[PDB]
Amino acid sequence: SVHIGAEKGQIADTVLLPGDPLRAKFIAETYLENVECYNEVRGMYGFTGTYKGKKISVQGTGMGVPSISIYVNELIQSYDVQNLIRVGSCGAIRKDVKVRDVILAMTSSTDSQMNRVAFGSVDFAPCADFELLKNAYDAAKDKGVPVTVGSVFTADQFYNDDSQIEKLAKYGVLGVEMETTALYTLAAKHGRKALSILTVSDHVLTGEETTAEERQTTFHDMIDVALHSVS
Amino acid sequence: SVHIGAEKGQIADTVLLPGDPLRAKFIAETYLENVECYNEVRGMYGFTGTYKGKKISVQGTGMGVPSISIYVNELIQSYDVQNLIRVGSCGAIRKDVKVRDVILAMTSSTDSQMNRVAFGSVDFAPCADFELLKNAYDAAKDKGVPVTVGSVFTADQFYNDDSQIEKLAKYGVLGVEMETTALYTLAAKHGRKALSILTVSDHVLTGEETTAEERQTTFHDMIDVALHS
Amino acid sequence: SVHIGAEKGQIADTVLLPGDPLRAKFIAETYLENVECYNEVRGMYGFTGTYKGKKISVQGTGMGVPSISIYVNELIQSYDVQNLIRVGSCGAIRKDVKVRDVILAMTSSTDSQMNRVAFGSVDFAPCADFELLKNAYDAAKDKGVPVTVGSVFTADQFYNDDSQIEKLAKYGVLGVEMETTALYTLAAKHGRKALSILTVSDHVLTGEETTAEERQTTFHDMIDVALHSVS
Amino acid sequence: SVHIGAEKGQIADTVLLPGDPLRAKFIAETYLENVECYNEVRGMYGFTGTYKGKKISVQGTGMGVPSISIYVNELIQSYDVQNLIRVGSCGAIRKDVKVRDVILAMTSSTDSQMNRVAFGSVDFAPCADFELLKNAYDAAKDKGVPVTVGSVFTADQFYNDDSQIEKLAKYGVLGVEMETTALYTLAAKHGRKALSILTVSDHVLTGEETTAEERQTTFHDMIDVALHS
Amino acid sequence: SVHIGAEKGQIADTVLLPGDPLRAKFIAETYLENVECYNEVRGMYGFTGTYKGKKISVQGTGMGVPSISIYVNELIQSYDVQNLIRVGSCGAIRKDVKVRDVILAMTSSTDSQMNRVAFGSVDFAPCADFELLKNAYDAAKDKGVPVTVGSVFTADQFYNDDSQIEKLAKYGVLGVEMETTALYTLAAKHGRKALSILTVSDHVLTGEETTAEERQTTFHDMIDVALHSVS
Amino acid sequence: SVHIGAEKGQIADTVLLPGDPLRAKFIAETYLENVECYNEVRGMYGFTGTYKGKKISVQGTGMGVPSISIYVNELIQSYDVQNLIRVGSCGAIRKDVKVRDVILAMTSSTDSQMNRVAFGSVDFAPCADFELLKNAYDAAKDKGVPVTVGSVFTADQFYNDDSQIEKLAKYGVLGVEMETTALYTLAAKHGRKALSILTVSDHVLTGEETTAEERQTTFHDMIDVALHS
Ligand SMILES: Nc1nc(F)nc2c1ncn2[C@@H]1O[C@H](CO)[C@@H](O)[C@H]1O
Ligand SMILES: Nc1nc(F)nc2c1ncn2[C@@H]1O[C@H](CO)[C@@H](O)[C@H]1O
Ligand SMILES: Nc1nc(F)nc2c1ncn2[C@@H]1O[C@H](CO)[C@@H](O)[C@H]1O
Ligand SMILES: Nc1nc(F)nc2c1ncn2[C@@H]1O[C@H](CO)[C@@H](O)[C@H]1O
Ligand SMILES: Nc1nc(F)nc2c1ncn2[C@@H]1O[C@H](CO)[C@@H](O)[C@H]1O
Ligand SMILES: Nc1nc(F)nc2c1ncn2[C@@H]1O[C@H](CO)[C@@H](O)[C@H]1O
Repeated sequence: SVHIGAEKGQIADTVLLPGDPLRAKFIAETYLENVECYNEVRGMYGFTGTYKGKKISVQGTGMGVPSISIYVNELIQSYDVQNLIRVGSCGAIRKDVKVRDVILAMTSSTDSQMNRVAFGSVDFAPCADFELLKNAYDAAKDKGVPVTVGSVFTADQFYNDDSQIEKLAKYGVLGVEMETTALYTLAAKHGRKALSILTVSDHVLTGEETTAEERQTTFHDMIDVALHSVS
Repeated sequence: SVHIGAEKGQIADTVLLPGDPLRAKFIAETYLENVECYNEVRGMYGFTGTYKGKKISVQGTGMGVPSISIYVNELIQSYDVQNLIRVGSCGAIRKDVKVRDVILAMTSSTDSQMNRVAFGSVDFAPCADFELLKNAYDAAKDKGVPVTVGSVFTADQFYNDDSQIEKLAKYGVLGVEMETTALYTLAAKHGRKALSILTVSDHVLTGEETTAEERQTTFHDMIDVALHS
Repeated sequence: SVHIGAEKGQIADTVLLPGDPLRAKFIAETYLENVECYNEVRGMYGFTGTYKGKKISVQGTGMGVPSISIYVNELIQSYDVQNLIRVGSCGAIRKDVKVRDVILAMTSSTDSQMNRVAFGSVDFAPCADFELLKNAYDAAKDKGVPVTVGSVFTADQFYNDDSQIEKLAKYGVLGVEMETTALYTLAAKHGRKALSILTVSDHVLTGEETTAEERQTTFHDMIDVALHSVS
Repeated sequence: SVHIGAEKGQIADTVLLPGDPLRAKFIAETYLENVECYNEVRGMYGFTGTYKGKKISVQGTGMGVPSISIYVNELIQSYDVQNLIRVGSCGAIRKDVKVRDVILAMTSSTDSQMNRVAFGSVDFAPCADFELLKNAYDAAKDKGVPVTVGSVFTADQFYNDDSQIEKLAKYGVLGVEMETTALYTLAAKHGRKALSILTVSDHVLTGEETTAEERQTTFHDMIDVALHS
Repeated sequence: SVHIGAEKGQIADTVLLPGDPLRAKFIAETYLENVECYNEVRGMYGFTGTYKGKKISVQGTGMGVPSISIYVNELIQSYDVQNLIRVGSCGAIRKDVKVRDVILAMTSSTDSQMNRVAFGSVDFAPCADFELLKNAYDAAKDKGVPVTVGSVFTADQFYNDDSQIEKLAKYGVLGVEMETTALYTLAAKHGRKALSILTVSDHVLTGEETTAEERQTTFHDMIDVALHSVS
Repeated sequence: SVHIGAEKGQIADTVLLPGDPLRAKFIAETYLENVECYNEVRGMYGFTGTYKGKKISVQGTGMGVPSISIYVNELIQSYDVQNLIRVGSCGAIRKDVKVRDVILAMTSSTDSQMNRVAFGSVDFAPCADFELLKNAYDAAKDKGVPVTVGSVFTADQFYNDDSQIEKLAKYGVLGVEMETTALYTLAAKHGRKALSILTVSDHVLTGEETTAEERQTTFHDMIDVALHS
């Protein structure tokens, strides 16, 4: 394909999709065996290894709906990827989402226009694949990793002047990131399975920041949950 | 309250919400013990009885977003209802939705302006309360009731000359009905729990019908699942 | 049809369309002779009688644009109904609309999306059928029943957080209910005649409520006017 | 005011509003006595004369919503005009609108953003002042001038590559022109009375023309009706 | 055509398009030789003369997007006009646009719906023809006529209640008039060349008015620049 | 700042903004002397060096409006960057855009909601800083680098099932890419100067490719022009 430099076969059925190519590299080297770099196009790294003798690829997506839209589409159409699990971070916008919680996005809201372009007068609500979602839930509970399930917001603009997250906070929406809507929409469009697992980077509404050691513990929890979600 | 004739204490914490008031009476009379009809205003009946020791209210909502919104707001605001579970039907829009599958809605797309009216340039995806959803999932699996989880479309025009269900089918959307988005949006706004459980009434894009026997079977399943959410 | 349980012929040319099925029953029993219930589907009652030896049906519509849209469509497509007269109540939003006035809606505004779904960049303005409107006007004046003619608003949400009725009040709009737009739009679409006759339930903008005896006198006036509108 | 060169008292309570300033002079000179041209700014002429004892002003508005809006705002705000009656033409979009029918607009649909700019997610249906409308109806019937009442479409692009008049015809809409929604929306905002009276210039969807004799006849009818509203 | 009363040939390749028909007449009589009126339809005058022995027409457009849209379309489709240069005035909305500056509109913003009707979910940005724009720039600098290049706003409503020019002022937008968007969009649509040259009528945001003698000097500068823009 | 690891003073007044960070390193290493990589956060590299006595920073932005917006906001807000010039490629959508033509964007249309989110019912046309544009034009003409000036389309879906480039081609639009509107809108908001210079990567509506030799040639041209804006 155009944005991915793999050959036939270099990419597994199941892909983790972190935002940051350097987290992709870090995840591949830390949790996966017999690792290969199959893509260095644009510095957006893709690696394939094995976890408990199952093939698993890890492809950085970049930030924003357009970036992930390109890689999801090309992972699906050109490499027949079946399961797409995003593993990133979001900004918590409610007091009750706690800094160690691992979030499983059931659906996403958005101020992207990608779906108004498609459906016009329809509000399209992207849906996670429940099968994936459920395995991710049970893998969390099993170990007793704390976990929260609900909706997120897919922002188009990180530094938003007209930010309505204060309203979305009052409808139960959990946090803001910039990718989920695009993942779920394209996955669904193509008959593939998708889920987003998010850790809390900060609390947006009180400025309050997570420490580097909490972030590091929840990240581990996230990747680990993810790794037992398929089947 | 303006559309519900009940006093304090007549309405349960937990309320089932069929569209049809005669299905509400049906549910109340068949499955609940010690039943009182608490509302006859507009012939939109509501009943309260008990099921395994626990008060369960059953309330007709009528058809469409505006209608269910009036009832859900009043149930929430005037009667401090905590759990709101819609039990109804929907037109299957995909072949892999089979006539017997009980659907649980994670979320719902809509052509309703209700949320654009609230949010401007945000698409608000309404969300089911996951605990209720999991409980309903668990209860279906525990009995072996066939169950599919995913999304519906909450339509405003049952008869839609510019229907976009042909495209919504291509994005995974399971079926079409007329209330869910209202219920899920208003429940969350007021910090209450909501879930929609739905049986198939027809296959819309093959026009094809489900028999009265299939519907009776699937409607029972749907009640028995609900009663354990 | 699907939502109406009549046979061929049980429904007249002319239908009154009140919101409340129990007002449908009350109207049928009070003003009409030789009454039959032809529909009990969903508790949404339809009756047919005769008034001064002319056939007239009365079908509850339910509340909101979707509910009425279903019954209007099925009254038109499956029973070839020619005249559709809605007879309900609205909330008065201007001081100069008085509690005894019977309102004849010439057009309606709306925050329903039913017409943006249809026309997109077009603002569609539903229009009453003037012939009906005029007969309704002359039947009012004739008796000296007080009557006001103008536009209404068809709300989607009864308990609206973002309510703009304060602005619509400054453009001359008379009151808010939840059905007119849908009636006029579908009627027009199918080449049928439509009109909405409304009584004032309350004044929305000062909380001020009508008494049960005023409501009862204007309701009579409304139905009576309606009953002499066709031809 | 910025676009009208008149002093206090030169402009009537009642003002006719043709699109074309040469039709304004035509109306003023043919039907009114004791006529003064009160405005020549931008060659958009306005005249005042008398008809049966009563001052009648006649003012060109130009073409389009933006144009008529400037004039109508200024007539209202600077000159306390009470009655504003547009007299013009429109393209018939339906077969049952005949070339001789004088149209009175109850309301108007539009592709103009003017009202969405004011109201967000509301469709504002502009409304005619019913008294003026009834008076014009009565005057047409009293003489036997053929008259049709219903809705028009106020377009922004006379030449519209994405024209939706084919669909608006299916919803009853009688004809297409370019001002009415502006007039009806601004009149009501400021608590004044407005009405549009319109003759047919062509049948747009059969392309077909009306003869110069038909138009002259229908234009006279239209004036004589107006002069009694 | 319908709104223009010329014959074959009466209109030149290049047209000046002022808002005011009486400015069209004034421009024709003051700067052009061997003048003919070729259109008096609607009092919207069109004249053709010669400037330094080149043919040039001057056609009043009227005010607002619809008015100019009609004449541009008919100048293009029925008279094969190649270059369309608008020569009007705008309201300056930033302090740094000065009362003698001649503005060359590179692009326009708008609250007209003409382009949302066409493209829907697309924001269409009309573009000036650079060739014209560049000649107009060089003709200004050459003489040392002071000149500013940027974007304008094409208002639909002169007396706007919900006016957002305070926001457009913060994005660098220079001034407001009511025609440019329509000109550039139709010109572009048909493969023709277009540019808008504007003088400052007032400063909108401080009420501050230009004097009748400044207006008269910049108007001269505008027409003169325009007259050396083609080729 | 959150996405750029630079200290005070490491970033130039003037910053080139290719989409691809490996093209950023390429630009920095080939054309600049005395080069330091000031950022490796997210592997979105930024370099600073000198070109004819003058600091020039080169910064990867990634793909899409959201991505370039983060970088441009931070470059502006945290590093007081004055000149922001995007150097990249775009799919030619018209036949009269030839493979060698260097495009300068006057403006950009978009399907991005970013500006509707800011402005409601206004279409905001983002504008290039004309001085930068003229300077780039002049530098292209001074060398005889083929140059076309006009508009692009800033897309959000590279793969767009409901693509409207077939219509945008008919209105003059030269090519399609994914950043420009963000850059031009954010630069102007904060009173800084911006310009987009773009080479052709393919002809989208004839599907047809440009050879690796053509792209290398046009990419060099594009850099050499930029370096004199
Ligand atoms: N508070 C936050 N707000 C937004 F809009 N995005 C956040 C936030 N925290 C983390 N992210 C994730 O990190 C990247 C942006 O830095 C994006 O890739 C995004 O997914
Ligand atoms: N095929 C169907 N399409 C739509 F739009 N709604 C359906 C369908 N089947 C059942 N329903 C549900 O029943 C009521 C409609 O009679 C509505 O309340 C709706 O919820
Ligand atoms: N103040 C009011 N506001 C709204 F939105 N609707 C009103 C009001 N008063 C009466 N109605 C009519 O009564 C029913 C809703 O109770 C609906 O059927 C509606 O037609
Ligand atoms: N067929 C027609 N279509 C449209 F859109 N407008 C029409 C038509 N006929 C007459 N008009 C009226 O006359 C002027 C247009 O020349 C406009 O002012 C308009 O009001
Ligand atoms: N301040 C201003 N605001 C707006 F909206 N338009 C202005 C302004 N100044 C001059 N114009 C130009 O003059 C005419 C309107 O009087 C229109 O033709 C328009 O082009
Ligand atoms: N044909 C093309 N279509 C679109 F939408 N974008 C294009 C194209 N060619 C190059 N680009 C630019 O390169 C990146 C996409 O790989 C994006 O950053 C984009 O700017």
